[PDB]
Order: sequence, then structure tokens, then C-alpha cells
Amino acid sequence: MKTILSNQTVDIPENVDITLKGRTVIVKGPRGTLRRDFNHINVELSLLGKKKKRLRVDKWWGNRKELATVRTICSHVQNMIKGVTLGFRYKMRSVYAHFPINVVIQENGSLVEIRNFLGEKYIRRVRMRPGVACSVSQAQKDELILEGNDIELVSNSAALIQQATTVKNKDIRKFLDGIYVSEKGTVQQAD
Amino acid sequence: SGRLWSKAIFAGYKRGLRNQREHTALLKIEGVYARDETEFYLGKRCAYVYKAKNNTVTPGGKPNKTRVIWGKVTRAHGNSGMVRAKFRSNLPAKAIGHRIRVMLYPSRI
Amino acid sequence: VFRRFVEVGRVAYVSFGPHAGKLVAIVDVIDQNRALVDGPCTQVRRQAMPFKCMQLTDFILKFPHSAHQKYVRQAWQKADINTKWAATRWAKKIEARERKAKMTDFDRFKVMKAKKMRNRIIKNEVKKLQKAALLKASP
Amino acid sequence: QVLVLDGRGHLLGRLAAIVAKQVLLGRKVVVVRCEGINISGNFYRNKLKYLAFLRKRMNTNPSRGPYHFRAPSRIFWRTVRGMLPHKTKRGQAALDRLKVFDGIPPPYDKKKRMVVPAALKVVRLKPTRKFAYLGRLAHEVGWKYQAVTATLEEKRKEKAKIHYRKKKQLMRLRKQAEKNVEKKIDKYTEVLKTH
RNA sequence: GAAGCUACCAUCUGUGGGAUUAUGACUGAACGCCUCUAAGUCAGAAUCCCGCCCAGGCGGAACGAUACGGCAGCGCCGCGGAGCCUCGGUUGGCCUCGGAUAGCCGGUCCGGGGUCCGGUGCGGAGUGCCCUUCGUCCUGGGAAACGGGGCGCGGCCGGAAAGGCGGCCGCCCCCUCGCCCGUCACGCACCGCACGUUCGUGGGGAACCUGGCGCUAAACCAUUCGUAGACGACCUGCUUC
RNA sequence: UAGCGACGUCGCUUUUUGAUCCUUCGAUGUCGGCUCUUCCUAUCAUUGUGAAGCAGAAUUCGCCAAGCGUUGGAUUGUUC
RNA sequence: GCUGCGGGAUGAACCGAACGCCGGGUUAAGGCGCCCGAUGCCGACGCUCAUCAGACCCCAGAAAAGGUGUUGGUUGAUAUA
RNA sequence: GCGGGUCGCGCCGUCGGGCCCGGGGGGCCACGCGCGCGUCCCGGGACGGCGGAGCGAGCGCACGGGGUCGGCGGCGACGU
Ligand SMILES: [Mg+2]
Ligand SMILES: [Mg+2]
Ligand SMILES: [Mg+2]
Ligand SMILES: [Mg+2]
Ligand SMILES: [Mg+2]
Ligand SMILES: [Mg+2]
Ligand SMILES: [Mg+2]
Ligand SMILES: [Mg+2]
Ligand SMILES: [Mg+2]
Ligand SMILES: [Mg+2]
Ligand SMILES: [Mg+2]
Ligand SMILES: [Mg+2]
Ligand SMILES: [Mg+2]
Ligand SMILES: [Mg+2]
Ligand SMILES: [Mg+2]
Ligand SMILES: [Mg+2]
Ligand SMILES: [Mg+2]
Ligand SMILES: [Mg+2]
Ligand SMILES: [Mg+2]
Repeated sequence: MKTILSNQTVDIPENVDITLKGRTVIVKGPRGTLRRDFNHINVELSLLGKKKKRLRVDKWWGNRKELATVRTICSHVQNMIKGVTLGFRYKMRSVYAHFPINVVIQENGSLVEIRNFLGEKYIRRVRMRPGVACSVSQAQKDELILEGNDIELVSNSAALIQQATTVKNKDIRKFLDGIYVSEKGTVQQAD
Repeated sequence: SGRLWSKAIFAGYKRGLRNQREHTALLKIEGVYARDETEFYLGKRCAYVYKAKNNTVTPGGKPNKTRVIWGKVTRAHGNSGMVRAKFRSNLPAKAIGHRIRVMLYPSRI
Repeated sequence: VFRRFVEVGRVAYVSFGPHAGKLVAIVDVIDQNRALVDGPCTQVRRQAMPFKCMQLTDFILKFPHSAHQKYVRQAWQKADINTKWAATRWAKKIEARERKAKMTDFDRFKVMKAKKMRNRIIKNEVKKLQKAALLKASP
Repeated sequence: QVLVLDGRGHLLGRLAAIVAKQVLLGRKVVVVRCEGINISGNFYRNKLKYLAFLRKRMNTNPSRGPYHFRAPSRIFWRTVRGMLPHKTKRGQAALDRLKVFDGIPPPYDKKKRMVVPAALKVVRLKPTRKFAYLGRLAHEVGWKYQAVTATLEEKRKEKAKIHYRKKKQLMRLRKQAEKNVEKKIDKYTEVLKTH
């Protein structure tokens, strides 16, 4: 109905320091820096507060779809602030039947190489994203932990793993085999 | 020295979709882009200037290749400043897109 | 961003329509697309005009919401909008455009002689200064 | 005489209309940077329309019939063919007056380039609508020359950046000169009669 | 049974990149939860397009040779003298990229930040510039140190995309009016009248006298071949060793 | 409601047959087969998928999809 | 039929309007991005995105049914306890 | 107690009847004084026939007047 100035309130904590040059948002923190490009969205961005770092995201007029849009900027800035403080950690227990699944990290944490996968001979070489590391975790049977900063890149990597492990031409209510995302969380605990 | 005539481009004939009316012409005339603007140019004269390989003139000095068809502005035409015109002999229709001089003849200030 | 948004009591310029060149003050917004404007001293009577008609500028006033012509005139005279309006570069631009439209031939003759004299002085002193810049960067 | 038009951020049909009307009157118009023309609509539908247009062909001899040009300059040229009366011996002279160039030629590196305001994306498209790139469309459909044109465009933008600093240097020098004195005999008359 | 023509009746070879559909997802609102969608992203194919492979347009390149003999003949350069045709314009532009819920200009700091402006654009293509200049003589005021034209000469190279224009320097014969304000008097004043001023020492062709610099060919046929041929077309040979 | 689905109900198709006589009666050579080219998709198989009363196999039903295949014979002139 | 003309692209029958030959002006039915004459109005108000959009009597292809796609509207039920 | 017609009361109104009548600036296509033609009005006004009475004539004009004329002006030969 052509509303007016919907506004979302994004708190910023004390450790991170934000800086924007337009609709391009650049965030710095302890665990690296980060940036995104919100160019195609056409929403007023502004920050207020001497060292309190309140951010307001403001869209005027619009439609109902664009009032739906104005919250998505708030949620992505929230996820970037969670990432640049803590970083995201995905814990994946590999669920295997009578056949084991061997998982190695081939080069420098980037490449993941999956083997033996229901007795298939085909070695499955999967290339992860830039800016994310992967490690076989300790003290747990075949748990695989992906750690990174940008949650889109990390979860795209997890989706690439779980769609690399996909059973063809069978029942998928039986043959429940694959590498699935079991837990989403932070790098540094208790935060 | 210097140009005294204003520049105008012959755009076509007064016409319907199917049939034409060849006893009248239209002129898109540069610098004019409004019905209110094409009021100064009423009553002015227009001249078409061309070449021919025979050698015939008027008191402009000596025989030339140059021939000229005269005429004058009747009325405005549409909103876009285009101007109807009537000449003494009708156009050759070779001149669609060739410049017709609009002279500062009958000035009425 | 968006330094100048409309308000109850923000002055406005009227670009295209029956009131070209005349300031108005915005009384109140009717619905999104037109608004009631009013001019006490700039000779324009209280009426509703669209937003794409009007051109916004930066002076504000202090009105009650939907006041009368009287209180609009009081705040107008107490804020001195007209003299402060003529003393900005915007109105200088409008004044120059009107003078250029209202030139004559003798005025254009004087403009071209002064234009030639200025551009010759510019050309000489620019050529001398860039030659001096070359002579400065030469050691 | 020559209307040298830019192509970044223009629209296909609008720019075709304005060029097609101006070319019948005689002003020789040249459309430069054809790869940067934006087409309104979603570009999946745009490639769908142009792909069905590729499907349209004569089944008896494909040499005689619908020539499907793939270069974007030729795309815009075919669009202007569809709007000029080319079968008449008026529009054929009109198309011979019209020139078009993908990329930028060496005369038009330095000749000044106009921008039609009635055909801009910024003016026409409500900002939440989706658009296209004719360069993207042509690279998807058979025009194999994006990687050359991108390199040449980077090169010429690098040369234009080295020209603009020189021009801004000259303007700094002339405003230093106008900050110096003795032009003010004329400037009173000039401000009275529109400096 | 030679040579040749021939057989899935002998043998040999037949190949990858891109965007994406169906679908599966991620992030995430609408709808404080959820959600593959609303903006954003990813994987994704006998389809689609291109690559690989055939034919190359009233499509364009770079290079070679560029007509003796006995006059010739023919090119580049400078011309001037005539003469036929085709027709249009009557000051020129010498350039940032990119954005629009943003951007331009000016300036200590180590291309970025901080700072100063300007802004419905005036460091403006509704604007800029030689320019509204008829010429000349007289004669004074301001501006004026580069001249400014070039048969110039000589050097440098800037430009790849479809480049020949642009600029610098040193020399050369002249201008110290190469522009404004002012004094002074003539120039065809052709006696009311259009096709005037132009980029033009335009574009093309036929020849005529002129000085200077150079050049002394190649196709096609006749013939011969047969890797090629219905005929053409095509592949080739033809040094007096 | 995996797969079907009566009682009803709304359509699409011109590859069946029918209705009409608009075109040709100073002539459009009439069935079927042989050969040969191209197109459609309302998909039989192959590529990629989803759902099953899908354990595997073998099937069935959908979707994108006409690129490429869809034969050898006894009978009847046959289409079938 | 016996009839042209201006629109409906294209037409026998449609919609205006009926015809000697011409110059000026005005309109009808229709239309005003460009073919192609006219909106080159600083037109007014809203609706809709389509991976098969939509675009004008006659008219040259579509229904029953469904949509938390959006936009209004009706009738109820909750919310200051 | 309500309505239909009649009668009389004051107030409306650049109202109408050129109204009227006597007194105390503007408009008009409206003109023979002497005296005697009839009426009306309080010696005068207005009309038809007469007592006055439209005196004198067309002169020179000017013309938004039975569809325009200049008592306006230019320019050009041996090849157009
Ligand atoms: Mg199975
Ligand atoms: Mg074979
Ligand atoms: Mg999807
Ligand atoms: Mg019949
Ligand atoms: Mg029949
Ligand atoms: Mg016959
Ligand atoms: Mg026959
Ligand atoms: Mg036949
Ligand atoms: Mg096929
Ligand atoms: Mg009959
Ligand atoms: Mg009849
Ligand atoms: Mg009829
Ligand atoms: Mg018709
Ligand atoms: Mg139709
Ligand atoms: Mg017809
Ligand atoms: Mg007529
Ligand atoms: Mg109408
Ligand atoms: Mg038009
Ligand atoms: Mg609905």
C-alpha cells in the first residue's frame, strides 16, 4: 500500500568496527575481515552513535515484497557480525552402513576426498570454497568439522558434501548413507 | 559574410496513411520543439536550393548550376514544432532529408 | 543520505506549472502524491500541488500542523525567507539564466568583446604559467 | 553532423526508435559500445526469445532466408532494419547512413560521445525490475569475441584515465589564472549579462 | 591376371567447453517460527549454443611485380592553363570511468582514510570556444615577451581496432597592429528586392605544355601434363643443360 | 487420492467415421506397397530426475526432453 | 449485389460516410514509440512480472477447477483484564 | 381542525403600465416662430388635417457600402 520508512535496528558489539562506502558493507573483527555487496537492493543504510555502533536499515515507500526485503539486510548483517567475531562451525557425523566411508583432506584443508562410499570404486574428489577449512575431528567416530567466516560459503561447502554423497537408483528410505550436517554452531564456545 | 537563413530539414508530405497530398509539405525545423515555439516562424519564406548541369540564373551575378524553388510557411503542424509549407511548384520528392532554407524574409517585429 | 526530506513547514520551489519561479511553503501532505502548499508573501494562493511539480530546497520553518495563512505569514516574516533566498547561489543561477534569455543583440556584442578579451588574457597567462611549471620541473 | 552515441545503460527498443527517426532526416548517427546495451525483462526470457528466433529458419535452404546475426552490433542493426522501411529505396540509404560498432574504433576513441536521456535504464526502469546485458546474451549465443572486446575496453579505459588527468591539470592551471587578477574590467559587464 | 575402380565381403578413424531446464540444496524474510524465492547464491543433463569439422559475402587484410626499343609508356612531387560530369553541406569539439537509496571537486597523512567545497548540476554540451571579422589609412590608451603564418628544414614518436592526425625541440625570411578601448577618412554608395557568404587550390573521367625523381612487367590463349576432368574449371612441365 | 476410480461433470484433438456442399465437371491421375527427406510429442528405449503397496532385481506413475533409435519374416492387394 | 472513399494490416457483408473536377478550413469512425501523418503532454490515478505475459465489436483459438503469487472487499473471532 | 376561490392589511422588487401630476447631470431617428384644428391635462404639451409649418440644394466630399485595383516598383542579349 506504499508504506513509509520501515526501519530495522542492528546493534553492533564493542569488538567489531564497521565501515560502509555505500550499499557495500565492510566489517572488520578479530577473526579476519569481511565484506558484502548489497548493490541491487536500493535501501538506505546509515549508522548512528559515537562508539556505541547502532546501525539502522531504512527503506521508504516500497511494496510488500520490499518490506520483506528490508529485514533480509538486517539478518545478513547479523550473520556477518556473528561470523567476524566467532566464525561458523559445522559438525557432520558420517552415517555408514555395512560399508565404511573414508574421508581424507588432500591438500591444505581445502580439498576433501571421499572413498569407498557403499563399495563404489569411484574416488570422489570434491573442491570446497575459498575461505573455509575442513578437519576430521577427534574424540568422535567419523565427525567432520568445517570452520569458516562467511556462512554462505561454509554452508555451500556443506551442501556440496551432502550432494556429493547421494545414492542413485535405490530406495533412499533404506540405504540411508551419506555425510550429513548434524550440528551448526560457533568456533569459540560459550558465546 | 554570415548565414542569414535558419536551417530546416524536409520531413515529407502532408499525408494520411495510404494516400498523400502532394500540394503541401512538412518541415521539421531545428531549434523548434513546441507548438508555442513555432509561432515566430509563421509567414516566413522557404527556399529549396539544388544543382543542375545547365547554366541558368536570376540577378545573382553570373550563370550558375544553382536552381531554387520558392515558397512560404502556412501554419504549424502538430505539437512537435513541425511546420506545414506550400511552394509554388511541388517538391521533387528527392529532397526527403535535405536542407531547406528558411529565410528571415517577412519579419514582423 | 537523503539530507532533505519533506516535513510540515518546509519551503519549496515550483519548477513546472502555473507557478514557475515562485516559492511555496508546504502546509501538510494529503496523500503521497499531492500536498497543500501556500505562499503568504510570494504571491501564491493556498492550493494543492503534486510532489513531482515541486522542487525541494533546504530552508525549514516552524508551523503548527495545518495552520492558517496568518501564522504562515508570521513565521515567514520572522524567518526572513526572501532575502536569505536571494542570497544563495541557486537564485544567482536562476537570475543569470533569466538575464541570458533577456539579452539583446547589443548585449551579445558586448558579451563577445568582453569574452574575447578575457579568453586572451587567460590564454597568455595560462601559457606563461605552464611554461613556468615546465621550467620549475626542469631541474 | 555525426551523432556519436554511447551505449552503456541504454535500452534496445528506445534507442532504436530515436536513432531510426533521426536517421531518416539525414544526421549521420553512429552507435558506439553496442555490447553495453541493456534489454528490459529477465534475461532468461531474453535468451529464450532470441533462441526461438534462432529456431525460426527456412527448411528448404537455410542459406536463403533468415540470417541470424550473432554479433551485438549486428543485433542492434537488425533491430533498426525492422524499424526502417528498408525495402523502399529510402530506408536503404538510411541504413547506409547508419553505422554501428561493437567495441570502440580509433576515431571514436577521441570523438566526443553523446548519451540519449530518453532511453536510459535509469529513467525508464523502476529499480526493482530485472534487466539484461546484450554482451552477456551475445556471449551465450554464438558471438565468440567477448574476451577480445573486454581486453580492448580495459586498454582504452586505461588510456582515457591518462588523458583525463592531463585535462584536469589544464583546468587547475586556468582556475589558478582566474584566481589571479586583471580580468575584472570585463567581469562586471559579464555578470550583468550572464557570466 | 598387371595397373586402375571397388566391398561392413578387406582395413582405418570418429574428439570438449559454457550458460542453464527438470530436480536437489544453502542463506533468508514475507508470517519475530518455518520455508529452495521475495531479493541473493550453488550443484545439475542424450536438450540448447559454441568449440572440433565442411562452404567461404556486392566482406576486409599484408606482401610481391608493377609494361622500351627505336621514340615511347607509366608512376610519386611541384605546378600553373583550359574543359565534361555527380551532388550535398553554409563555424568547429582535441575523449574520464561509473552511480542513481548516490556522485563530483579541492587537500596534511600511509591507491585508501581524515579534511575543505560545490550541488535540481555554473569546474555547467539549456553549456564551451576562433567566433555577430567588411577591409584599409591616420593616430593615441590598455593588453603584450610568447611571436604568429609556413615551401619551411632536420630530429623525436603518440596511436593498433577500422591508425595519418596530434604534439615537442633546434634552426630559418618576415610580423613587435598576429586580440580590446579611442582619433581619423576613404574604399562601387551600382540609387527597395531572390540563386549571397562556405569546409573547395570539393569528388571522378578524358586530354594539353611544364620542371624533378624513378620503373622497364604480368595474365590469358596456343602447347604439355593427369594428383583433375561432361565442357569449362583444376594440378603441372616447357634455362638451350 | 502408491495405482485406479463409478455416479456426474468441463475440455482438447483432426491420425477414425459422420454432417455440409464453400472451391474445381472446357478433368488437380483414385487404393496399397517400394524408395526418400523433414517435422510433431500425446515418451516405447536411451541421458538427468522425483514417487511407489520401490529390500535387491523386475516393474508402474510422473517431469525436463523429439538429439538419436524404433528391425528380419510366414500369410492377405491391403490400411488394419 | 449495382459502390467507390477513411479506419478494422490484410476483407463483399464490419464502423464512419456515400462519389462531377479543384484550392482553403474543420471533423467523423479511428489513432498519436518507429515503419506511418499526430502526445517530442516535465498528462492525472492505480493494477499486474509472465522460464508460453498482454495489447481493442465483427475477429481469426479456450473452459470447469486451484493458488499463504499479490491487490482490494464482505462477514465473524480475538487484543490492553 | 384543515384545505379551494373572493375581499380587505402593510412589506418586497435597477418590477410593469414610454404611465400620471405638479414642483423642487445624462440619454433621444425629436424641431418654423406667428397663434388657431379637435381631444386630453393644469396659457402650455401631444398627435390626424392645416393656422404655423420638413427654409435652400447638391456642392465638395469621406466610405467595414451591386465578388479588387494600383494614377506601385524592380531584374536579364549573343546563348540564354
Ligand atoms: Mg530397483
Ligand atoms: Mg559405410
Ligand atoms: Mg531453482
Ligand atoms: Mg458447390
Ligand atoms: Mg465436395
Ligand atoms: Mg481446368
Ligand atoms: Mg492435368
Ligand atoms: Mg499435377
Ligand atoms: Mg530428428
Ligand atoms: Mg448479378
Ligand atoms: Mg441501392
Ligand atoms: Mg458499401
Ligand atoms: Mg481501405
Ligand atoms: Mg485485424
Ligand atoms: Mg486491400
Ligand atoms: Mg480539402
Ligand atoms: Mg475520435
Ligand atoms: Mg512521426
Ligand atoms: Mg487471488
